Amino acid sequence: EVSADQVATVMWDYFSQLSNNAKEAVEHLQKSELTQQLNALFQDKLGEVNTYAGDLQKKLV
Amino acid sequence: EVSADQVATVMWDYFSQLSNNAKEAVEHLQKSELTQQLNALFQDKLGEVNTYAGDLQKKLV
Amino acid sequence: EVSADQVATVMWDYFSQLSNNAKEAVEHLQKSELTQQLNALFQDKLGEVNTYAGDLQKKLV
Amino acid sequence: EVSADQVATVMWDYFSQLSNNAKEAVEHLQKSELTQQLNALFQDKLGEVNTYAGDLQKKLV
Amino acid sequence: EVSADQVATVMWDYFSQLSNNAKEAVEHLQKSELTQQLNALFQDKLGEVNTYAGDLQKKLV
Amino acid sequence: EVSADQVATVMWDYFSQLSNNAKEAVEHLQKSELTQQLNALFQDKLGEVNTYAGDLQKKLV
Amino acid sequence: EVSADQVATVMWDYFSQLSNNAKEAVEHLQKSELTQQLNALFQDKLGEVNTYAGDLQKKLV
Amino acid sequence: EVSADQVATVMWDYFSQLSNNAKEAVEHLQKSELTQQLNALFQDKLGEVNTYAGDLQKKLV
Amino acid sequence: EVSADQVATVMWDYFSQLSNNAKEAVEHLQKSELTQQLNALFQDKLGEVNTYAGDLQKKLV
Amino acid sequence: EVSADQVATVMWDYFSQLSNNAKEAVEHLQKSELTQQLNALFQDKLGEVNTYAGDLQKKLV
Repeated sequence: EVSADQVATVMWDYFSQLSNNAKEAVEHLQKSELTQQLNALFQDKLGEVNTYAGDLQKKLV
Repeated sequence: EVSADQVATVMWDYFSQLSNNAKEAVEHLQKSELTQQLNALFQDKLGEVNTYAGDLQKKLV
Repeated sequence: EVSADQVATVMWDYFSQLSNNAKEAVEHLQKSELTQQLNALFQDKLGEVNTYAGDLQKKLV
Repeated sequence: EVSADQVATVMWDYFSQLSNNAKEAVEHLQKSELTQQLNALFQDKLGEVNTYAGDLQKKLV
Repeated sequence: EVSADQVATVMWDYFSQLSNNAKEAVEHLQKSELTQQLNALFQDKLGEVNTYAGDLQKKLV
Repeated sequence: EVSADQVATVMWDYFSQLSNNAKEAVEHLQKSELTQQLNALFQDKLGEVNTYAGDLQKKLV
Repeated sequence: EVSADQVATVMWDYFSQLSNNAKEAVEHLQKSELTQQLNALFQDKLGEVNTYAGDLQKKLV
Repeated sequence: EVSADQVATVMWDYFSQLSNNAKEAVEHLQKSELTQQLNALFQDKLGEVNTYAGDLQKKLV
Repeated sequence: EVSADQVATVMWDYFSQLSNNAKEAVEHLQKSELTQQLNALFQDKLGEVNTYAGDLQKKLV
Repeated sequence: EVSADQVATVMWDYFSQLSNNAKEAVEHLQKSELTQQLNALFQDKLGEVNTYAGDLQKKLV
């Protein structure tokens, strides 16, 4: 049992009442009740975005 | 059992009341009730996006 | 058992009340009830997008 | 058992109340009830898109 | 049992009443009731973003 | 056991998924599910009304 | 056991998913689920009304 | 046991998911779930009303 | 046991998820769940009203 | 046991999730949950009212 991964995650303008953003994540529900109402109204974000990356991932052996 | 992956994930303007963004993610539900209402209304984002990447992934042996 | 993949995932303007964005993801439901209503109304995003990538994936042996 | 794939996935303007975007993804449902209503109304996105890629995938032995 | 991963996570404009942003995260619910109302209204953030990264991840053997 | 009533019922612009408009009305439900969606949309009725009644009810002995 | 009533009921612009408009009305529910969504949207009725009644009720002995 | 009443009921612009508009009305619920969402939106009724009644009720012996 | 009443009820712009508008009304609930959301939004009624009544009630012996 | 009352009830702009508008009204609840959200928003009614009544009640012997 071994795990060595080059995991890269990017999330812009993300909306999720339930999520799992990491490995071996567990979300057990039993007889529960959730609800969302009028979330994120009248939003004006990320007018301009500039990113400079040489390269996301590498592997040299 | 070995795992060595070059996983790259990008999500822009993502909407999901339920998701799993990482490996071995578990979401067990039992007799539960969820609901979404009028989420993300009147939004104006990401007017302009610029990205510069040399290359996403590599593997040299 | 070995896994070494060059997985690249891109999602722009994604909408999914239920999804699995990573490997070995499990979503078990039992007698549950979900619902979505009027989500993502009046949206104006990603007016302009520019991307520069040398190359997504490589493999040198 | 070995897996080494150059998987590349791109999704623009994606809509799916249920999906599986990664390998070995499992979505088990039992006596559940889902529903979607008036999702993604009045949207104006991706006015212009420009992409520059040298090449998506490669394999040198 | 060994784990050595180059995990990188970025989340801009994230909204999630329930989430798991780290590995082996557990969220057990039993006969509970949650709810969200009019969260994040009239927001104007991230007018301009500039990022400079040489490269996200590396691995030299 | 006797019943002699002067009953008059008027219903204009009435909306009711479940109702009982007459005496000794019985409506038994068991493990049943009902739903109403997007009913009576875009209606324009009863623009003008003119009613002439001498009198609704009387009782002379 | 006797009943002789001068009953008059008027309902204009009435909205009720569950109602009882007559005597000895019974509405029994058991493990049942009901729901109403987006009903009576965009309506314009009863612009003008003119009613002429001598009198609603009387009782002469 | 006798009943002789001069009952008059007027309801204009009435909204009630659960009601009882007549005598000896019974509404029994057991493990039942009800809900109302986005009902009676964008309405414009009863612009002008003109009522002429000699008198509602009387009793002469 | 006798009942002879001059009962007059007027309800303009009435909102009530649960009500009892008539005598001997019974509303029994057991392990039941009710909810109301976004009801009666954007309404404009009863702009002008003109009522002419000689008198509501009388009793002559 | 006798009852002969001159009862007159007027309710303009009435809001009540739970009410009893008639005599001997019973409303029994057991392990039940009720809720009201965002009801009667953006309303404009009863702009002008003109009522002419000779007199509400009388009693002549």
